[PDB]
Amino acid sequence: TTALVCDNGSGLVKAGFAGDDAPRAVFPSIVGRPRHQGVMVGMGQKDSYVGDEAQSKRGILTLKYPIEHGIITNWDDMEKIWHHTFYNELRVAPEEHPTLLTEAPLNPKANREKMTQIMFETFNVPAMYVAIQAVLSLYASGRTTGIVLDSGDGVTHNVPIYEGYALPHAIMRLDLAGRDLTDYLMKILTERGYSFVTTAEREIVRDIKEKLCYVALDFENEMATAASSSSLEKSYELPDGQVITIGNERFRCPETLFQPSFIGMESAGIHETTYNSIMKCDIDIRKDLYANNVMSGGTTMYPGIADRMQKEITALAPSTMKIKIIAPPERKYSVWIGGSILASLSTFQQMWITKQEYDEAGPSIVHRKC
Amino acid sequence: TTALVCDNGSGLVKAGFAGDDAPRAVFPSIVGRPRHQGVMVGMGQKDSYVGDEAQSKRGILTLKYPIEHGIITNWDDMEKIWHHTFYNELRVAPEEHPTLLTEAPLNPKANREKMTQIMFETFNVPAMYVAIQAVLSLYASGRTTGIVLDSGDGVTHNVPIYEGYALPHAIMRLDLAGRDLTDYLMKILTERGYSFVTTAEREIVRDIKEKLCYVALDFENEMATAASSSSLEKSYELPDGQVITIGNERFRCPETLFQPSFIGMESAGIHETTYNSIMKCDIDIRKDLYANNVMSGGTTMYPGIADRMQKEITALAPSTMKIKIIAPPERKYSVWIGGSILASLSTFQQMWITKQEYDEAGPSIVHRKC
Amino acid sequence: TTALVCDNGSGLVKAGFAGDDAPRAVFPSIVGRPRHQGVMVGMGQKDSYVGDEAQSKRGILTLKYPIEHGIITNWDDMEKIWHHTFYNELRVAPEEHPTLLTEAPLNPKANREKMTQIMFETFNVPAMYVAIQAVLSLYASGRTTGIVLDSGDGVTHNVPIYEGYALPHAIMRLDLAGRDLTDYLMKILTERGYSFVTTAEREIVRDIKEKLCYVALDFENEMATAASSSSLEKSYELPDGQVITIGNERFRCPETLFQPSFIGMESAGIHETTYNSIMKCDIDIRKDLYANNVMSGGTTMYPGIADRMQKEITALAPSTMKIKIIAPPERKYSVWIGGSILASLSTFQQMWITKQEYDEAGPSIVHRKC
Amino acid sequence: TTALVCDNGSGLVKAGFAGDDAPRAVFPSIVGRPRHQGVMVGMGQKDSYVGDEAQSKRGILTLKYPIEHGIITNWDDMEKIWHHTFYNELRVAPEEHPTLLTEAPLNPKANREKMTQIMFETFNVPAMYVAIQAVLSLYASGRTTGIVLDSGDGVTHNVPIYEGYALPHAIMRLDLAGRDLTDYLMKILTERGYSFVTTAEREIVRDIKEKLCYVALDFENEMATAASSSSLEKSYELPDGQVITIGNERFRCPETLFQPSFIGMESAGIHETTYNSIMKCDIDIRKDLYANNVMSGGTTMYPGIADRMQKEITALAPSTMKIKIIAPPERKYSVWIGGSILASLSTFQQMWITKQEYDEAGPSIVHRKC
Amino acid sequence: TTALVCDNGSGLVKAGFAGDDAPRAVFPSIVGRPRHQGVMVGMGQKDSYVGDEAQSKRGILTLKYPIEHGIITNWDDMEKIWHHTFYNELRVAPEEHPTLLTEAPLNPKANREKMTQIMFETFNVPAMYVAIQAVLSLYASGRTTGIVLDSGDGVTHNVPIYEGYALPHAIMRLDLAGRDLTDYLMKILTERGYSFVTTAEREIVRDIKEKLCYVALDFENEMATAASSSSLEKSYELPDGQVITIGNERFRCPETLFQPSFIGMESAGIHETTYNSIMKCDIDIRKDLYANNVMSGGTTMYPGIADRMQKEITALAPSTMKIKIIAPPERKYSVWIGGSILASLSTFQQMWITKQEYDEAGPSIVHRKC
Amino acid sequence: MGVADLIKKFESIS
Amino acid sequence: MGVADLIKKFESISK
Amino acid sequence: MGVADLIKKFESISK
Ligand SMILES: Nc1ncnc2c1ncn2[C@@H]1O[C@H](COP(=O)(O)OP(=O)(O)O)[C@@H](O)[C@H]1O
Ligand SMILES: Nc1ncnc2c1ncn2[C@@H]1O[C@H](COP(=O)(O)OP(=O)(O)O)[C@@H](O)[C@H]1O
Ligand SMILES: Nc1ncnc2c1ncn2[C@@H]1O[C@H](COP(=O)(O)OP(=O)(O)O)[C@@H](O)[C@H]1O
Ligand SMILES: Nc1ncnc2c1ncn2[C@@H]1O[C@H](COP(=O)(O)OP(=O)(O)O)[C@@H](O)[C@H]1O
Ligand SMILES: Nc1ncnc2c1ncn2[C@@H]1O[C@H](COP(=O)(O)OP(=O)(O)O)[C@@H](O)[C@H]1O
Ligand SMILES: [Mg+2]
Ligand SMILES: [Mg+2]
Ligand SMILES: [Mg+2]
Ligand SMILES: [Mg+2]
Ligand SMILES: [Mg+2]
Repeated sequence: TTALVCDNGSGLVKAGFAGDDAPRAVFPSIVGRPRHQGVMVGMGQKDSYVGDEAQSKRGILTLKYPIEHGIITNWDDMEKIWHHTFYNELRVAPEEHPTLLTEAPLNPKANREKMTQIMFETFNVPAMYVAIQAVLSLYASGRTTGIVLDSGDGVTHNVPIYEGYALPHAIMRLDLAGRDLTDYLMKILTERGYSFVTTAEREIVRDIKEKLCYVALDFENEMATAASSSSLEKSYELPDGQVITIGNERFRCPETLFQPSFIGMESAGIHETTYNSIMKCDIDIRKDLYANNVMSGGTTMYPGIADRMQKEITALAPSTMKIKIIAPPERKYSVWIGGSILASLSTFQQMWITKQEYDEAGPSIVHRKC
Repeated sequence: TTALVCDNGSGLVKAGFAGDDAPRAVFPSIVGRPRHQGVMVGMGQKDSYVGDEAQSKRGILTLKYPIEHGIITNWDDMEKIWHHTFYNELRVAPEEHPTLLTEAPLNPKANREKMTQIMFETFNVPAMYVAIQAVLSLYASGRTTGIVLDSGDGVTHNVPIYEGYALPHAIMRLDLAGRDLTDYLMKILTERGYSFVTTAEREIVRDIKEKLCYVALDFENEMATAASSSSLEKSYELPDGQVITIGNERFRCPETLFQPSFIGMESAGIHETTYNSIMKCDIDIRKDLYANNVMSGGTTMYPGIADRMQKEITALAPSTMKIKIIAPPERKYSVWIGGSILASLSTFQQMWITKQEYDEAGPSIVHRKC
Repeated sequence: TTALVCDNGSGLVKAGFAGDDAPRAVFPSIVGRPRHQGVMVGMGQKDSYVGDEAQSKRGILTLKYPIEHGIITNWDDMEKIWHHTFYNELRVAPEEHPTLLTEAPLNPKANREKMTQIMFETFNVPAMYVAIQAVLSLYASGRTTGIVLDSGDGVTHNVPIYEGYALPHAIMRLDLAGRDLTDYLMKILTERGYSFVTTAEREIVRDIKEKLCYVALDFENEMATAASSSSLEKSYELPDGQVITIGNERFRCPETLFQPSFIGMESAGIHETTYNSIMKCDIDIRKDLYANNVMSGGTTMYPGIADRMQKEITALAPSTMKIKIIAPPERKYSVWIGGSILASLSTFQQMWITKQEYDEAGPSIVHRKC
Repeated sequence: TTALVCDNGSGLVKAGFAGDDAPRAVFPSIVGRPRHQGVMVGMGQKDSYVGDEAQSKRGILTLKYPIEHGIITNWDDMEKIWHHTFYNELRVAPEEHPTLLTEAPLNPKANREKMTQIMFETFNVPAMYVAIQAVLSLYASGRTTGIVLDSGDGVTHNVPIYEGYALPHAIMRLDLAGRDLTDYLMKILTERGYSFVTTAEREIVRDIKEKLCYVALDFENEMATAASSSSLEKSYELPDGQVITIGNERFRCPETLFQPSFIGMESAGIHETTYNSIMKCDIDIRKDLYANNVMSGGTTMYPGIADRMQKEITALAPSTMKIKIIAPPERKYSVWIGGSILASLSTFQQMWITKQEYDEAGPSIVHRKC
Repeated sequence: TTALVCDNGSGLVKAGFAGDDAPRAVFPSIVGRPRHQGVMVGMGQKDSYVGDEAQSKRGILTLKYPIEHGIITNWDDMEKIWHHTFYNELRVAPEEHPTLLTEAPLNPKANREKMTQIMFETFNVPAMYVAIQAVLSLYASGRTTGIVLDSGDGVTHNVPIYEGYALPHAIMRLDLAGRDLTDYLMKILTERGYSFVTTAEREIVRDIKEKLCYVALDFENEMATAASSSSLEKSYELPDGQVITIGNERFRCPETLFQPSFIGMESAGIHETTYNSIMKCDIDIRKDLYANNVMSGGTTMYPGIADRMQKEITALAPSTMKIKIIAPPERKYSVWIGGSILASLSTFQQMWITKQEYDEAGPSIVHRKC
Repeated sequence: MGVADLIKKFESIS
Repeated sequence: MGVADLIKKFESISK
Repeated sequence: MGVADLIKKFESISK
């Protein structure tokens, strides 16, 4: 029997077998509910469609994400996802294999315990473990020294790790990741004369964001350029057949990451926290810590962002110090790539939490195993 | 076979083979204790590092010196240092060579005992000896007449020696040595705005004092010079990147050695004890004893210190008598240069404490043979 | 005319006339800057609010403290605060009253100068003065022998005083205070499932730590109690209307004072310094010094702190010696209480720095009147 | 108008009215000098205290003994002491009283002269007289045939006296009194682990060596006795709280008197001079003088010396003469008890130096009244 | 094979070949043994230096003469002396030469006997002979009628001799020579402020006296002169660097020989013995003997006595008989000059004591032959 | 517990 | 790359 | 400077 790992981010929950170098299944973690009056005995009318299957049929149902900002709001719906995960995408037996889960740092303690209790009293898996997403991401790059920066489906956390030891007093969370950009991108497009309200539009906007948005290497120039006559415009065609052109408001979307004031949040952009994080650490560390900025997650897949970070950090760091940004193009699963490693590794095999300990300690055991 | 000399100073331990002219290994005698809770299961983090290696990674450690003011407080880690200076630094078993140790004058009796006992029974060394950290230094300059002043990072002690005979009723002492300067230079730095609190930082200051300070040939005169703007500003570079500019407080740290009125202590500085020690000797000695002030120890490497001393003695000693401060250039290792001779010396080979004579007397025997 | 005393600390600037026993004004030293776009031309949304009235309208501005850890960071905003004091809370001509200021020990001298300078060449006060933000506190309790511990929101510094004479070589100082505790009580709050990120929210947390926290007379014992079922839960109500229940983490916030490891800082708790400061003094001092620990500062208002501090000392002070914490009920204003008594004195009014003296020797004068 | 006797002993002064059989006030002759900066305006601090009051504030002061080895080397200070004796210790204007002073034999002439010249001019006393600090000791015990042996914090000397006739060619002297015993003890006290450097502590060792030392009835046996553990280990409680255990070194320090080889001094100990001094007298006296030794002074209050002499001399003198060591249990004031009885004597009111006589002769007149 | 003449004067032993007219080697007959511990392994410190070598390293040893008042107290050291002058300072085996020794008159027979025995049974010389320290001095001055007076460090004895005929019933003696003058001077010297105790200093005085003292010509007139300051105050410089000013006490240290009442001796000054010892002779001689007073020895080299004798004597003897003092300016060796003469006189060549004779009579034979 | 005007000049310096 | 490769990169440095 | 004659074999001072 092998180990399982499902890095269930708030968006496309990835999952696969340990030791593999690529996740098995990937699918939007959504739960669909039919709303309109359905009168036809012929259709195989179910009551709740999940996964991309539900995604394949938007306009008839509704969409409800079960995960909002790194926490699990509603449980029973989420429960379907894991259940649909094992028996359709994998067809494997949960109790037949130990599993590994992921989560963002500084999460509400109430989330952890329920995530374990359910993982045992409804699947009876041998041993389950919960890792801190950032830590695994480092395992992917094979390093042992860097400051992770993960962001996707809405969470954003920098986690410095010097060598083996992680510095818990310097990890910053942020509710300013991909989800809100999408929501913002829905607002700004209203200016041009388009309308998107129902959840079925959100999927469209999401896909539009994924391919026509890029991070400006400098902002005002792009504004000044695209405002005057230029070719920034790009034509996109909706799945109905209509066509739209987002001339200027294609780099104003990701720019929010570097100017939260676009939504009003008082916090500062990632190009300001990542620095404002490092300075929380000691002095003998910042040398190489300045030189390992492994990114990860979906939101770090924008074209221009691989450099705007490098230019920014330079602006607010001691000039004579060197900066190197690590950006593996296969980052879209880094959070899960490491997951295999942190479970296939030999010495780790003892870190688990077998059912036995859970029986004699209840859900409260995980507080000393993270 | 041959013999081993390991001057067990309070700062940088020094060890080497008897008979050579330079010690093999030198490294800050510190013991590391990782404190930040570490989460990286793959990496083989050692329990407690010790040595220059533990000096390299100052980030995640708690540098706890095991030698305070020439005495030993924490035995275990101290033992670990010996266990590290023998195997990893020299790759020579201890029981294959008789060994020599060093130790300051006027130290608690219990220190000598619990040094030999550990030296013999735990390492099964053939024979061991412990001499004064002053008499050794005299053999460096070869002279058999002078007054040492060896004071390296923890103690300060003049020991007059006229003609191969000591004068135990004149040995002074002082807890105003190198280490305490680092503490003072740290406080006086707050004046400018910088601030170092964690011992990892306290280590850095030593990497400034020892390469940016100089003894004012005339304090009150020079201090008024740099009051108005001049070229006394230097600019050191931290291992982070932000530079500091110690304008005046670079010749106000070492001045302490000649004015303990800064740290509040009462006994006057060495520019007075040295004269105030000599006078305790007889009259007919002071003629040539005034002429050989062999210095030693790390704290005698300051540029100016070899001159303000001479300019002070004649300022309160009888004028018609001549003073000659013999300051060798590589005094930083003088203590070890001595032992490296006294052990290889022929006649002395009779004075060792053999395991034979110890095993019937116990560690209580060191008191007579030293 | 009378003399003015304003002990502008890090949180609530206190100011009042001499001779009185309660300051006239007390208000959080914050500088409001509106951020959101405001669209109403009639209403006068001014340029920058300041003071409690600025504190009243949180959700619209950027609460940016001008003072961080004793030192002054930004001047103009600070300059507004003084200017808001003299004309709105007191409405008194600054140039027609001698004034006295306070400031913690061991601060960058550049701060002092640019303080007294602005005090003259922008207000033309007859004569100003600074003083040790701890000595005044001793004047309050009337004693002339003791060790202060004033630790209000910016610093934590012990300044032993035996008989009218200070001991500048044994005056510790710790950069850890409520302003930093608030952040910790903000992080640990996320454990439950709440969230506060914007500064406006941050000010709320400070309002919770005040009226809900208490110091465990024993940590491990008490923490084990509230771990199981117990009534340590409380219920505060945010100005929105909802309610939170900080069950266990109501005594984990102030505990940081006695275990800075909770936020990583290498230095030890105040129960260590207060002891590890005394020992730096002479031997004939420690007897009565062990008996007068005058406290001060807001961060010493926690209920169960007046006993944890006593018990801890007795745990490492010699048994046959007696300790006695002196904690007056109106410690929250102890500093300003003292400073009033200072200028009230007759023997003291000679110590001021007359305007012509400054005009004679510039601002560098104050470096000889501390 | 009664006479006044104030022995100016080299340690603690002793003063009191003539005739009465007990000194009025005793207090260690020291001079206070504040060394730490003073910041407390309203404090009633003086510039220099003197007397047992200045003994109580050992912490902040600095004790400069004005007398050294029976000579005066700090006049201005000494001047205060007499002044502090007459006014603020007895409240008697000296004009209304003729005074009597004491001083050790073989004292530097330049001292005795200046003593009078001050005692007359700056005090306007009717008559002054200086005696020998040993002859007075005889007239205390009434017996007019003995060999005094003064000691105690300064000089140590014997003055044979057969029948009111001195023997100036047999007076000895020695700089080996309690001052160095208080000093030598603080040297070997380091051997155990303790340490004392600041002169504030040097007045504590005296408080140990007063009530914890005893002179061995036989040296070598006692060493091997207390070498193996026994009931010699005592304890003492510092005025701070930490206690020490001087096991062996409580009968080694007080035994320097009988073996000055411990502090290098060459002249043999008092157990030899007192015999060697006698042999310098005529033959027809010894056969009687041996029977009358009269110890006196602060040094001879040990449970030892008061006896071991009677054992030691017998090993030198011929075994037929009779040895008797008179040793009254109030000798600690004997030097002043006698000086009292001499001024109240009737046949003595002529030998005084009338203020008249000093006029037409100057201070040089003292050299004919000794 | 020439003869050997080594006068064992109680101070500087003078030794040299017979027949010549100058002593080969002179050196203070001292024996020193180290008193301080020795920490120098390689440095080959001998056990007991002897001779001016032992005089050179004056500050570590303890000079200890073997001769007092013309007698021998310790022998082993004395054995070293002769052993040193034969082998080291002259490099001449003894048995190759007859030998001649000197000795003051009236010395305990036990001293003289042992001298021969050691001179025979340890050196195996051909013939030894002891003379009288006066008749040798006479032969030096060539006269055969005079009254010698030798005094150096010990004896002081007149020996009237008319014509080769001694007068055993007039040989006076006095233990009042340079030794006590050197000793007394270091007693009076205290009165000025200086002090010298250890036998190391006791050589310094012997130097200062040697070249800074002179016998007065009219005592009181000198006293009243040097009292009111004049050019009497000289200044010598110790071998350390300071300087002392013996103003008046430079003509008292020599003024003892004419007034033993300064050290309370029974006898009278030599200005009276030389008159008395003449009167004890017959009456048909004095009328001549008054004209031949050969002087000799060390203590006859003051710029005084050489002419004060010619004054004092005439104040006793009848006027018409005329005084004549002989004082050749090389007398400081005359005792040995004569000793050289008596060795060469062919007449004397049989008065020896042959090694043969000593065998059949033992040491007792030396009495009849001398 | 304390007062507004604890003894002024308290140490009574002259 | 390839996780099957990086295991040894940590397995080896694990000791 | 670590030499034999009298620095490593302190000068032959037996006599
Ligand atoms: N081509 C793309 N360009 C930019 N952003 C993208 C692209 N594809 C996906 N994203 C964003 O990345 C997110 C997917 O991240 P994901 O890997 O699910 O995060 P996690 O690892 O936390 O599950 C989506 O929310 C989407 O907004
Ligand atoms: N290059 C340098 N310049 C000035 N000071 C130095 C230098 N190197 C070392 N020191 C001082 O000398 C000390 C080293 O002392 P050390 O010689 O190791 O004493 P010991 O020989 O007794 O161990 C350090 O604490 C440092 O303060
Ligand atoms: N009731 C309370 N309980 C606990 N802490 C309090 C309370 N009231 C105020 N404080 C603390 O006091 C601090 C204010 O200190 P302050 O008096 O301004 O010191 P300073 O004047 O030296 O800046 C705030 O940070 C707050 O945390
Ligand atoms: N109770 C005691 N026990 C032992 N020694 C004492 C005691 N009291 C005083 N002394 C010694 O006696 C000394 C005081 O002698 P002191 O009377 O001053 O001699 P003098 O009168 O000649 O100056 C002190 O230095 C101390 O060492
Ligand atoms: N420069 C000098 N002037 C006068 N006396 C001296 C001088 N130098 C030495 N002496 C005295 O001479 C003495 C030596 O006399 P010495 O020849 O030894 O007599 P003797 O040989 O008969 O024993 C010494 O004690 C010393 O005091
Ligand atoms: Mg995501
Ligand atoms: Mg050392
Ligand atoms: Mg405050
Ligand atoms: Mg005395
Ligand atoms: Mg002679």
